[PDB]
Amino acid sequence: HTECLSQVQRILRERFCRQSPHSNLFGVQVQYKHLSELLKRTALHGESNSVLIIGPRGSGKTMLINHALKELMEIEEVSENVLQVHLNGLLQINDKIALKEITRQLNLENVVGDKVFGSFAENLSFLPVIFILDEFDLFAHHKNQTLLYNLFDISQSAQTPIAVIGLTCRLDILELLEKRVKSRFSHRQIHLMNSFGFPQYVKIFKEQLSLPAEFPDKVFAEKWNENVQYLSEDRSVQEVLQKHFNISKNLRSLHMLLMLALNRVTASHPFMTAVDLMEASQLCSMDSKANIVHGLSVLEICLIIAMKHLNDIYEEEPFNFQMVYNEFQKFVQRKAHSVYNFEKPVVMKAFEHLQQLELIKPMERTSGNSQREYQLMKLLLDNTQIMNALQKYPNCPTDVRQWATS
Amino acid sequence: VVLCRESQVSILQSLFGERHHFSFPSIFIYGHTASGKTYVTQTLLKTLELPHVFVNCVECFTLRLLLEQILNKLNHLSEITCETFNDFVRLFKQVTTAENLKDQTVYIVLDKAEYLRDMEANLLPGFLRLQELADRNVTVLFLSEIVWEKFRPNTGCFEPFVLYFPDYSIGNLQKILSHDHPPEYSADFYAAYINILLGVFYTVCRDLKELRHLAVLNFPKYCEPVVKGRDTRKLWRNIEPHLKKAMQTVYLRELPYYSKFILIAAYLASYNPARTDKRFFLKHHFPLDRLLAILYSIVDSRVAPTANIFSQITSLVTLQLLTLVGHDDQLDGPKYKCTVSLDFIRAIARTVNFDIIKYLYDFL
Amino acid sequence: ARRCLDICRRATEICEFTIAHSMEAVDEMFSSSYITAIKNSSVLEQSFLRAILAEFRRSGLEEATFQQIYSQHVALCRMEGLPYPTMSETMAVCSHLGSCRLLLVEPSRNDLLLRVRLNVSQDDVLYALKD
Ligand SMILES: Nc1ncnc2c1ncn2[C@@H]1O[C@H](COP(=O)(O)OP(=O)(O)OP(O)(O)=S)[C@@H](O)[C@H]1O
Ligand SMILES: Nc1ncnc2c1ncn2[C@@H]1O[C@H](COP(=O)(O)OP(=O)(O)OP(O)(O)=S)[C@@H](O)[C@H]1O
Ligand SMILES: [Mg+2]
Ligand SMILES: [Mg+2]
Repeated sequence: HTECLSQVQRILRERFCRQSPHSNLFGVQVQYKHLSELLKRTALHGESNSVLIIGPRGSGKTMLINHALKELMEIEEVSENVLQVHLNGLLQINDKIALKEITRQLNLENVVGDKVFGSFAENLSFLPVIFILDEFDLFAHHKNQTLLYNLFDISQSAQTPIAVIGLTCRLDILELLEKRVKSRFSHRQIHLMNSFGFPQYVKIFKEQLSLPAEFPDKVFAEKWNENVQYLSEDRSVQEVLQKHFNISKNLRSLHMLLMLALNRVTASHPFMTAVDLMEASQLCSMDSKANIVHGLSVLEICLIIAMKHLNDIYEEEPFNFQMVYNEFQKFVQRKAHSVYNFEKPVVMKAFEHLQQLELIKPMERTSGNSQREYQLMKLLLDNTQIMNALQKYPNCPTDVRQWATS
Repeated sequence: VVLCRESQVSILQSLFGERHHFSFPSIFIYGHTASGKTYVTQTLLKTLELPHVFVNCVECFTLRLLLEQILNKLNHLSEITCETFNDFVRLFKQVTTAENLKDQTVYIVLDKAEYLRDMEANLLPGFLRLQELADRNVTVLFLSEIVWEKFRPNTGCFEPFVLYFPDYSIGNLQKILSHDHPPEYSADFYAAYINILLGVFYTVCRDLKELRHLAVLNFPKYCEPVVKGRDTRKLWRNIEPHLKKAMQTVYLRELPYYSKFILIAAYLASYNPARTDKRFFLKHHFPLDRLLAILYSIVDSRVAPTANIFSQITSLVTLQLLTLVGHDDQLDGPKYKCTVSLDFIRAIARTVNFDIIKYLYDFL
Repeated sequence: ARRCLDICRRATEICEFTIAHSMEAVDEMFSSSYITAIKNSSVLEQSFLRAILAEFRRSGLEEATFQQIYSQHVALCRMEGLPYPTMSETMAVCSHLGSCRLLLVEPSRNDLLLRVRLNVSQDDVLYALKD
């Protein structure tokens, strides 16, 4: 009952939100085999290696390394001799901070010293330890690439064994390095691509939402497995999966969609429904621009229609406040006695609000020399977007609609 | 309390689950100005009694201030000073180990996040993936008016769950305005007040705060006729002109002699092309010298070039009526621009007994 | 000599698994991976690349705004019968492509007025997309 639902909620939330390790690996057999073999070579012997892993973000780059480490560290007492250092390109933006982190993680600050002294020969002269480098591309943007060069040098040196592992999303990581480090860099690359078809994606979806064999209740788990198996071949679920697979093959989006779908699982509905997945897919695939336009007022809509007319008459040219005001006045004067008698300041405030919402952006920004008036503005919307948004407007008056059509 | 806000609250409560449960690393909430983002989330956090730290981006205009305020408030919930983001991560890991903070999710509410993209390059990506780095059951919320499309960094980062707060309608606005009725009169009286106010001003002013402010300001005049002695027609007839006068201002809430001539000459120099200048001033057929010549032509009396006229010029420059264009060091070829509205210049010319329209080349 | 030694080591590694070993080492540690990355791309990304190529052929310029590219993509989707794509989906695909340095763009602030430049030669794209 309720306790089982709470436990399965916890397990699935841990699986998706935190990305807890799982024994299931998809289409990464050769890559993981190669990486684990090389890690075993670097650990059981004094040989050194340098490898880069290139892939799109969210493609489980970190999972390979984590699984390999959990697989190979516990083999023997080698874990006692092996030391691990982790460096992230986001936290360490300067070489001084990187050196401080390296010293602190190695617990040599007592040996090296506590003060801010720039000398690092204490470690360099003293320098098996493995290095992990997340966001390797950021390190290449340093002033002289000193840390990367020193790491490659000690890797190529014959003093101590050092294994270097880098992670990258850019495919051009080779050209961001200088000639010296590139020559000293062992050209070992692993590529992580989602090289699998739509049926394999469906199998991945079916397996991911499958309860593990360690759950206490067994008949409930079997019923859950049968339910997910049945939901696998439903054509609405397959349509949603086809849409998301066409959009992107990254597993992170799939995990997010599954989490959002599972959010709507309650006691009254212990097992999911295809309509729930349809609702989640609809919630994940709505455009913000149309919503923002829908949330506007009448005066803003009139101003936007005038802006569209200006863009149509003058093909791809900027504009200012005065022309828009003049043609809005023309529109309200052609009509006999419509209730739109507004003065300059209120229209000016409406224009300021529109610019604040960042639907309009200035060109070659300057202030003081040019006022808000007489400033070259441009629109950041498309005609079809305006038409579609105006169709769904709740209480659009007839006059403004016909003016928009004209 | 919250009115017409039940879907989003239910969604958030379902998302949170239990205290020991985990949640998303990043939720990005966006909506309009008067959607009530601050009210709803703060009331929900107070009701659920969760450990949350509320932060304004504008107040913390520097990274050190932001981190120190976050750490101090979190410690008070359970002096600390940090300087770098890595040090902040380490100190956060150290401080989160409290028993009250052991198996509970920590929430960091940030509002007015539009400025975060102008603070540092890597600060936003670091905040997005905080739960991975800390690994300590941490959730970060965002409140903003700009869509997520413009918050995306070039390198791409962990995509937050996007959420939208629905826009308000006539019924919702009327209900919200009619909830806080004054106790000294009937509820239906205030409901009719809100109805007529909406019928007058909903075309332009949809802001809940602004409309409520207008209602608060105008209610005393609404209640006068009954005090003077449920007459709908009487009240409407007595009250209409005041409402029209109020609607005249929805969002709004004597120069020396020679200064007027200087201003009109500057306006003429700015808005009249040079080629026509003689056509308007030479008896027979912008730089400072042009202004001086135009001033000498306009004024019927011979004006001596006393230093006081230059003092007037500089004073007008200071008063932000004339804008200096060229370099400040170059005070032999200075350039000026006039920023006065045309109605103002027409009024001052009328007070001077001068017809500027006869000289404006564009109008002719 | 360094890369020669690396090739010899990799050939020994492969032989552990002839001239074929050395050929595999040299063409794996020197050749570029752009073609296979393009080949393993998604269908929508392929349509986007085809739209970019068509717009470039129509114009002849190496820089194109995001609006014309979007229009060509919509036309190609209509020709292919694919469902109508939203602007947000196209921008997300563009950002994903730009993340791996296949294109060149600054989408942080500009959205509809983004200059797009190909990071690889056009003939390589043609040879990758013909298959
Ligand atoms: N081959 C795979 N087998 C199993 N799970 C996978 C595989 N590829 C990706 N995943 C899952 O995809 C999810 C998202 O991967 P992430 O770990 O967020 O990406 P990443 O490895 O951190 O790469 P970055 O660039 O550091 S964000 C995780 O839950 C992984 O378990
Ligand atoms: N749904 C609502 N129910 C009840 N009162 C509301 C509601 N929405 C807004 N209010 C009231 O309106 C006041 C002003 O709204 P805000 O909370 O300032 O709107 P906001 O979305 O937070 O915009 P910002 O971020 O402050 S510019 C709040 O303090 C509430 O008293
Ligand atoms: Mg990672
Ligand atoms: Mg607020």
